[PDB]
Amino acid sequence: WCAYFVPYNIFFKTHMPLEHAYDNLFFPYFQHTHFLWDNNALHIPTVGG
Amino acid sequence: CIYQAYQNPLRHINTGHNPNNVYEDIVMLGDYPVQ
Amino acid sequence: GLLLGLSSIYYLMYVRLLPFNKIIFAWILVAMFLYWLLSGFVFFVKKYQYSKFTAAIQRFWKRTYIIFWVIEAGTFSVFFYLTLNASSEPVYMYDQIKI
Amino acid sequence: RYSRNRQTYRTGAYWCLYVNIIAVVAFYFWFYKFTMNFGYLWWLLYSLILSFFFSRALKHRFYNPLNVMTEFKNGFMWFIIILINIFKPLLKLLENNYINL
Amino acid sequence: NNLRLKPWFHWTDEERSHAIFSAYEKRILKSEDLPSFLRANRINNVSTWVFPLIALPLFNQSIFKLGFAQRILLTRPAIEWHCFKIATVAASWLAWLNFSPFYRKLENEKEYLLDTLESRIGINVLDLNDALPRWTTSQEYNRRTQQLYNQRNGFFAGLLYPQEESSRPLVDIASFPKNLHKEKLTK
Amino acid sequence: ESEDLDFQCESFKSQHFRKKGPISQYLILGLLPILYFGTEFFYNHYPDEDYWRVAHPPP
Amino acid sequence: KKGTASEEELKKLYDPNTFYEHGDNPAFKQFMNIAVENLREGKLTDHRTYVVDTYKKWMYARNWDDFLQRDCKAITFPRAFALWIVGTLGMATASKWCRQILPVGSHGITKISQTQFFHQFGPLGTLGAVGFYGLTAYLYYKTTIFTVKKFYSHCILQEREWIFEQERQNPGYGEYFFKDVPLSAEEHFNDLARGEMAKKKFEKPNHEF
Amino acid sequence: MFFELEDIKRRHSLYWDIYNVQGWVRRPDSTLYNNVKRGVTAGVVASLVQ
Amino acid sequence: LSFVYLSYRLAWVLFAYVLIYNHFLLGDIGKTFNVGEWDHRLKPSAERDYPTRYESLYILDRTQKW
Amino acid sequence: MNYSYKRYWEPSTAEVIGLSLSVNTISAALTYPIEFVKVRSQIRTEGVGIRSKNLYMGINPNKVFREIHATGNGLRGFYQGFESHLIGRLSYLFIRNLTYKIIYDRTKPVKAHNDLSHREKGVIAGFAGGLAAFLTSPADLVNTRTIAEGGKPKEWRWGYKGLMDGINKIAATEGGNAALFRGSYANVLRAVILNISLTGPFDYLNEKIWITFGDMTWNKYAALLWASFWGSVATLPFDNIRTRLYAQNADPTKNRLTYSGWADAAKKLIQHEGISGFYVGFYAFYIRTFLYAWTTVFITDKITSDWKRKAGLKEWQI
Amino acid sequence: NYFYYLDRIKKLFTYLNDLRKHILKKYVYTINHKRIAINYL
Amino acid sequence: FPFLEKMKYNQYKEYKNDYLFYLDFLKKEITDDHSFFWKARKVIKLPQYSVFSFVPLKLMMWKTMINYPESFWYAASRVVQSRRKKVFVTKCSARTLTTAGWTFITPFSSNIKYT
Amino acid sequence: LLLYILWLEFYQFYHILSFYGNINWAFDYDEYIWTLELDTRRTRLANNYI
Ligand SMILES: CCCCCCCCCCCCCCCCCC(=O)OC[C@H](COP(=O)([O-])OCC(O)COP(=O)([O-])OC[C@@H](COC(=O)CCCCCCCCCCCCCCCCC)OC(=O)CCCCCCCCCCCCCCCCC)OC(=O)CCCCCCCCCCCCCCCCC
Ligand SMILES: CCCCCCCCCCCCCCCCCC(=O)OC[C@H](COP(=O)([O-])OCC(O)COP(=O)([O-])OC[C@@H](COC(=O)CCCCCCCCCCCCCCCCC)OC(=O)CCCCCCCCCCCCCCCCC)OC(=O)CCCCCCCCCCCCCCCCC
Ligand SMILES: CCCCCCCCCCCCCCCCCC(=O)OC[C@H](COP(=O)([O-])OCC[N+](C)(C)C)OC(=O)CCCCCCCCCCCCCCCCC
Ligand SMILES: CCCCCCCCCCCCCCCCCC(=O)OC[C@H](COP(=O)([O-])OCC[N+](C)(C)C)OC(=O)CCCCCCCCCCCCCCCCC
Ligand SMILES: CCCCCCCCCCCCCCCCCC(=O)OC[C@H](COP(=O)([O-])OCC[N+](C)(C)C)OC(=O)CCCCCCCCCCCCCCCCC
Ligand SMILES: CCCCCCCCCCCCCCCCCC(=O)OC[C@H](COP(=O)([O-])OCC[N+](C)(C)C)OC(=O)CCCCCCCCCCCCCCCCC
Ligand SMILES: CCCCCCCCCCCCCCCCCC(=O)OC[C@H](COP(=O)([O-])OCC[N+](C)(C)C)OC(=O)CCCCCCCCCCCCCCCCC
Ligand SMILES: CCCCCCCCCCCCCCCCCC(=O)OC[C@H](COP(=O)([O-])OCC[N+](C)(C)C)OC(=O)CCCCCCCCCCCCCCCCC
Ligand SMILES: CCCCCCCCCCCCCCCCCC(=O)OC[C@H](COP(=O)([O-])OCC[N+](C)(C)C)OC(=O)CCCCCCCCCCCCCCCCC
Ligand SMILES: CCCCCCCCCCCCCCCCCC(=O)OC[C@H](COP(=O)([O-])OCC[N+](C)(C)C)OC(=O)CCCCCCCCCCCCCCCCC
Repeated sequence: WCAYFVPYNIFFKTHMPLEHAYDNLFFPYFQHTHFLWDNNALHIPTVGG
Repeated sequence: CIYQAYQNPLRHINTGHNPNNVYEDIVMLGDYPVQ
Repeated sequence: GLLLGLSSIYYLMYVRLLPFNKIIFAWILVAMFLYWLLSGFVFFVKKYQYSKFTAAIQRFWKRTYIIFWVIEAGTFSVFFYLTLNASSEPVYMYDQIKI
Repeated sequence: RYSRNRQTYRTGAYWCLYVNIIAVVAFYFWFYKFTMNFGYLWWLLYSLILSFFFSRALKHRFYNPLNVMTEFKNGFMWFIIILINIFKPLLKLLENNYINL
Repeated sequence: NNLRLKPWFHWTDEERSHAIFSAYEKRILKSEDLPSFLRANRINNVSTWVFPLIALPLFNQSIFKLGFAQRILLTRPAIEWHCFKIATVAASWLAWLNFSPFYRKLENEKEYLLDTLESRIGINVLDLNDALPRWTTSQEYNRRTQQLYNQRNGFFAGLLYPQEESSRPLVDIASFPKNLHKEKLTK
Repeated sequence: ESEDLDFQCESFKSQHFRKKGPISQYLILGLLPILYFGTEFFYNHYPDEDYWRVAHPPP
Repeated sequence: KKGTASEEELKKLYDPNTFYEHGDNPAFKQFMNIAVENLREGKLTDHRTYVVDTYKKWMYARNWDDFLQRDCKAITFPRAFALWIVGTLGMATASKWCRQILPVGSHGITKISQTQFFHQFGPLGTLGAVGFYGLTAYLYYKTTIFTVKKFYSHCILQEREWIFEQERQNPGYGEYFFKDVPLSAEEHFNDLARGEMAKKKFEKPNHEF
Repeated sequence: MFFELEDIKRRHSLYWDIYNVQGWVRRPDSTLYNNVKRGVTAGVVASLVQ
Repeated sequence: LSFVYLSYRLAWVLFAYVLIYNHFLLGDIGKTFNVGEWDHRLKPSAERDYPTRYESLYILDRTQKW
Repeated sequence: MNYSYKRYWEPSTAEVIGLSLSVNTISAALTYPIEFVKVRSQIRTEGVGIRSKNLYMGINPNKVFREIHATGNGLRGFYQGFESHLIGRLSYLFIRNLTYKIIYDRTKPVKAHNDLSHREKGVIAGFAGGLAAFLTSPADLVNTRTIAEGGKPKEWRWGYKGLMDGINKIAATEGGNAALFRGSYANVLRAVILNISLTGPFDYLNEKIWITFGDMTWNKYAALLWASFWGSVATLPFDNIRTRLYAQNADPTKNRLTYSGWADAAKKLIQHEGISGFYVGFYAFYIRTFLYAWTTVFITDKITSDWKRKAGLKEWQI
Repeated sequence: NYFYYLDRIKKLFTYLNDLRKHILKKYVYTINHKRIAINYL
Repeated sequence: FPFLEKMKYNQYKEYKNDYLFYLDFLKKEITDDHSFFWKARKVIKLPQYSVFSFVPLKLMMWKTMINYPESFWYAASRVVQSRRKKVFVTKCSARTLTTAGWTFITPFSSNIKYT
Repeated sequence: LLLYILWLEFYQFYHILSFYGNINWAFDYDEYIWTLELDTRRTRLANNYI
């Protein structure tokens, strides 16, 4: 539940960041996107391993 | 290791470390030492 | 672990439909890189458990650890200085809210 | 003071070869979009393909056509023996069906 | 048009069968053109699965009584004799699979269906092909076509399975809204 | 490999001495600048196929 | 009898030797007849298939023949024969390994149950070994039939990949632009041939459905 | 055709470069007769004195 | 050992390819190299995004995602 | 390149025969001593092989020439057997050229700018060379035996004093005319290899250097150097085996190392000397072949250019 | 023996394989500073 | 390039997922579907023919292209004898394909608009 | 605990790296359609350095 379900829904099922994602940052508000980052797909081996 | 056996398979586990044609594993495929 | 990892990898590949040949070539290269990077450390761990780990070796490993961390800290400190001295527009008319 | 150290680093040499390959290929693909056409020098690709089996063939001396032919015959006989052994008890099952009846 | 290359000149049997099935399910090809193809497919399957059963007695009566066959039988182990019989039967079965008149007739019927599709939808017949999944064969696609035919011509053509007749709304494509944009992504 | 202890024997004869061998490759070593420049320019036809050709005016 | 200048030019265009070259595709002997049919209205037919990626297939090789022809880049009989040699070595190694792991038919063993491999693993191990042997045999048969077909097409029928032959003939920066041969360059291509190729028109679809 | 080795003659197409100079161009005076005459004259004159 | 041998063979062959292509086969870049790429799925599919050795047999496209 | 040929003029059969005969005659007359030195070096190295190391690995052709000349025969000693050599070469050239020209005329392409592929040309040349070598083998046998007489001990010598005398002695003493074809298979193999390993590399390098440096005059001679080197590399082992077979005396006792055939000679050579033993006198062989090819090509090109100019071909056609 | 030449060729193959292994060990997999420096040069 | 172009078949992408109007789309008029047409590159005055073919010579026949596992670059690679030996003639269309020296001077080095 | 901290660090890093991709919805009134548009970012350099 903690490592696969909640991260999956917070990452893929919504583009809205959580509070703890940016409360310490000073960027303006913006949404996420899984299809405009890491074109090399270097995160697949990381997550799998 | 071609036509001349230098290493001793009796003191090795796998003979495939180096290319050769004169070495055979003591524990061949299908051999399983079991108590 | 295998079930979860394979499922996650396949889902992440499928969501973006990566080119199989190029991505598999890249991931083979990455796998070899990581495997041979960690093989040396595995060899050191397996070899030092008997008749090899002396005072000189222990001091060498301590020095390697501290040197690696120092090398990383050097770049981190350079970037920290850049952050502290980050340039900005003139405070008079171009950017008055910087204050 | 230092203990005996190994005098060869094969994994290191190959790791460096992989590092070089990764650097060149990744830079060319990302910034030049160029991928080497391995088919142009097809004989090096074939060298890799052959090396994928050459050592195992050499172990059993399969460079000899007589050895290859006898190996194929023996393998076919082994396969047919296994299939016959697997499918034989069907006759016994049919025979004992009469006893059951 | 002997020297004219048809659009599907490079398609395999699997691709041709998939194209036929896709056309039938999309209703480009009507149910009145299938029965000959279905009969040919069933005949081809029957012949392919029955050839060895008829061939092995023929080999026993004719080939296995030849001089070399008797030599092998009498001079080599029974296991080797069985291996030789199995090898020759398998070779004959492969030759039949490759050059069956029934298979040729089925391919000819598929060619006729593809010609009909080309006449009906111009050059767009090439749009019926896709990246067929691996291990899905021409026999599987023919079975799927037969299943769809049975479902559409059965008693449950409107109760359990969709009907063959098309009830698509009559609109103008040049003006009707589209679900996808050429370059951007719509909301 | 897995039959010899990792150690250096007392005898000094085990020292690995360098002994000169075949000299043919040193011919290519000596001719390397010629070979390398030929590969760079003539073999790769750099910068183009007309720079090194005998010049002819246009018809 | 012989016609006017236009008829003579048309006859020359249809002549077998007008376009054919010794080191080129023999199809150029009747290229005009083939071109008139395959280039109707001056348009080149796109035989490619439009695929919307869905991960239903990864290698994109339809079959082992396509895998050898395209992925392995074996477009010539020598390459096909070299791949056949590699496959033969692999098949021999696979058969030897199968026999070693299951000593059936060797050492006088006549039953699968008399093998330590069966003792340790049993029917599932036997099934795995049988499947591996069958898979390697299937691949060997496919590559062998591919090599035989390549030999028949090239060595006997003298068929070859003519694009590859042109690549071999021209090693790069070669000055072989001759006005005598129309196919050498675009400019040298006969003007009348371009018009003749697009002589015919397509047929409108019936839209019967 | 004439013996084991064949001297194959091949034709080529037009090619030209931006610059037609600073390469190799045979001088009109560079001929067998003229070069030989000049060389013989110079060599004989030098050798007599030597 | 299978993994080790595969890795070593691949490394040697790729290194040889890199050296040979970068030292001898730079005269004809078009003949020596193939052009390919793949972009983010948010943007429209790149023209060079296709399976190499099958560009004469298939055309690849995909639906954009957010 | 398949249409880069310019076969706008083709010589007649009589012209080809006469020109080839004359040019090969003068070429053989010029380059015979090198072949003599090469054969003597091969004979003297037979059964021993190269035993020097590094730069000295091989037999010095200059040393062999000086040793031969010191015998007191002057330059006339290097032309011993020249009559037999010339007769054999002329017969071989006549047969090979006739067969090659007939086949080429039968199977030539219609277009003037197209020529048969190098593969087919090599096939035809190899067939013609093998046939000619088989037909004219005895002359080569007699010439090689005469050359090796000096190297061999007097008791082992044959003492031939002309082509006809040697042929008669071989036919009578050894018994039957079949003895005249000793080494015929080796000669056929050597001829085939030499025919197939010359025309390919020459065109290869000539076209490549033309592409590199454009149209120059040194291209032909550079290509000739390359082709001669590679032809020597490919053919020298077969020539050595042929020389050994020819030098094999009829009586087994006379032979220092008796051979039963081509394969037997190759096996004996490998056993008694390394694989390098096939390349004794390589420098002499290379010099001989290069000089022969250069003189032949030069004379043939000059005469053909003159004939084309008389006919009236354009400058580029020539 | 009927395969003396074959025995010589087998010796040559063994020598070549041993030389390959020796070269790989001494110049490719080696960690000797002098050899590394020579390769660097 | 037209072979590499993908927008040509973009119209089929929508119907690959929405079959409802696929038949209506098929019932349209075929103009350039699965076909390539190259506009005239040379002025031709032949009243006999109302259309001329300018397809690449190497791309003329598909029977050899289908089984060739290479990109369609051989057709475009050095197939025309025409050349211009002038210094002012540009050799690279993109004027930004350069380097800022070994000093990496910005913004020339660090902006894609220039390098 | 290390896995939890790794997840938090990855989430923050993903947010930071995704900042630079400015994606917005623009409403075309003529077509009455929302379209997704991508653009670069302009901000204080201290944010980029951190
Ligand atoms: C009385 C009333 C009766 C009413 C009827 C009903 C009731 C009665 C009983 C009914 C029983 C039904 C049984 C159904 C299953 C069997 C039939 C079937 O489905 O066939 C599959 C197959 C399905 O194809 P299809 O859909 O019909 O399409 C055919 C089309 O024409 C075009 O297709 P294609 O040819 O292009 O495609 C060929 C093939 C594409 O090729 C492949 O993909 C095959 C790759 C190699 C597979 C190797 C497997 C090993 C066994 C090989 C065969 C036996 C050994 C042969 C030895 C030959 C040399 C002697 O496609 C496939 O079939 C794909 C299947 C892939 C799935 C494989 C499953 C796993 C296999 C491995 C198992 C072990 C390891 C894993 C274990 C896991 C456990 C959890 O059938 C065939 O078409 C085969 C035709 C005949 C070929 C014969 C070739 C020579 C071998 C036979 C002669 C020698 C025999 C020696 C032994 C004799 C004693 C036993
Ligand atoms: C381990 C090796 C690994 C591979 C590398 C290879 C290295 C090799 C060297 C080192 C090793 C040792 C050698 C091993 C050899 C093994 C092969 C073998 O068996 O060859 C022996 C074979 C024969 O050697 P031999 O057994 O010693 O016998 C030769 C003697 O010199 C023959 O004695 P002779 O010279 O005194 O000849 C007298 C002449 C006596 O004359 C006769 O033939 C007498 C009977 C006919 C009389 C009539 C003639 C015609 C005239 C009358 C016509 C009718 C009347 C017309 C009208 C009237 C006017 C005439 O006889 C002949 O003509 C020839 C003998 C046969 C006569 C019987 C009838 C034949 C009929 C068919 C042919 C007909 C045409 C022949 C002429 C050619 C066409 C013009 O030699 C070769 O094959 C040469 C070497 C190999 C060549 C192929 C390349 C293989 C390697 C490729 C590269 C591989 C690289 C990768 C590694 C691969 C590893 C596996
Ligand atoms: C490497 C470690 C040892 C050496 C230490 C020193 C290394 C220092 C390296 C940095 C030096 C300074 C330069 C900084 C460069 C930064 C570049 C950058 O931002 O690129 C990032 C890039 C993104 O770059 P990008 O280019 O795609 O950025 C997109 C921005 N636009 C669109 C504008 C181009 O990301 C990656 O590299 C991918 C990282 C993936 C990490 C995956 C972690 C998974 C965690 C799983 C566990 C958590 C729970 C969930 C488990 C689920 C299991 C199913
Ligand atoms: C100093 C020369 C001898 C060096 C010996 C040691 C090194 C090994 C040999 C290297 C090559 C030597 C040059 C000749 C062959 C060049 C082949 C080549 O690829 O060039 C094509 C290249 C260009 O070819 P290209 O451009 O048509 O295509 C090459 C291939 N692609 C398509 C991939 C680009 O041409 C040149 O660079 C011109 C070379 C002219 C050389 C003239 C002098 C030498 C000729 C006489 C040699 C006689 C002895 C035999 C050779 C030496 C002993 C074996
Ligand atoms: C970073 C990751 C790196 C991964 C690198 C590997 C990438 C993939 C490389 C693939 C190479 C093989 C050839 C690819 C092209 C295939 C072409 C083709 O049509 O197929 C040819 C052949 C089939 O021959 P075919 O060509 O006749 O088949 C197609 C024809 N029809 C449509 C009729 C079927 O298949 C193969 O080559 C692969 C066969 C399977 C190989 C399995 C090996 C492992 C053994 C089994 C393990 C257990 C599995 C359990 C599964 C359980 C399921 C529930
Ligand atoms: C009618 C009256 C008007 C005048 C008529 C003509 C006068 C007579 C002319 C006779 C021929 C003269 C030339 C003979 C050959 C060269 C000189 C000589 O002695 O050589 C004999 C040499 C022999 O010299 P030798 O070394 O054997 O001499 C005897 C040596 N001792 C004393 C140790 C015994 O050659 C031969 O006789 C054999 C080979 C002849 C055939 C091959 C010739 C190859 C070379 C041809 C090209 C040109 C060579 C000359 C080059 C330099 C001059 C341009
Ligand atoms: C394990 C050992 C087994 C040994 C026995 C079984 C295997 C035998 C294999 C034989 C291979 C023969 C290869 C021939 C050479 C081809 C080389 C090649 O392609 O080179 C590139 C070139 C290709 O040239 P090209 O024509 O394509 O054009 C070259 C120019 N470009 C590159 C621009 C296209 O071919 C040659 O140069 C070959 C020339 C020689 C051809 C003739 C060969 C000998 C034929 C003998 C016929 C019979 C004679 C009489 C016999 C009488 C007794 C029976
Ligand atoms: C630009 C790049 C392309 C270049 C193209 C141009 C040509 C390139 C040529 C490259 C090869 C060069 C070879 C040089 C040969 C040696 C020269 C020399 O002087 O050395 C002589 C030496 C010694 O020759 P020797 O043995 O005759 O020595 C004689 C010794 N005495 C004097 C005592 C009689 O040769 C060698 O030591 C061996 C040389 C060959 C090495 C071959 C290595 C590969 C072997 C693969 C075998 C695979 C078998 C598979 C089957 C199964 C096996 C179980
Ligand atoms: C590598 C893959 C191939 C398969 C595996 C390997 C098996 C084959 C291994 C062969 C190794 C080399 C053997 C020959 C060694 C010669 C050494 C040497 O130079 O000796 C001194 C000899 C001495 O000759 P010399 O007597 O003229 O001496 C002159 C020097 N002085 C004056 C100082 C004495 O030198 C030469 O001849 C130099 C040239 C040698 C050329 C060797 C070529 C060998 C080719 C064999 C196969 C046929 C060609 C095929 C390819 C080309 C045609 C297509
Ligand atoms: C209910 C009673 C029956 C028995 C219950 C058995 C207990 C089961 C405990 C499961 C622990 C799972 C650990 C997951 C680690 C990875 C977390 C991660 O990546 O974050 C994702 C998510 C967080 O994703 P997030 O991005 O939404 O983070 C939210 C951040 N804050 C809190 C600021 C809002 O994890 C969680 O939601 C909570 C993670 C807590 C990790 C604590 C680790 C140490 C303690 C573990 C529990 C020990 C209990 C022992 C038994 C006691 C019994 C009384």
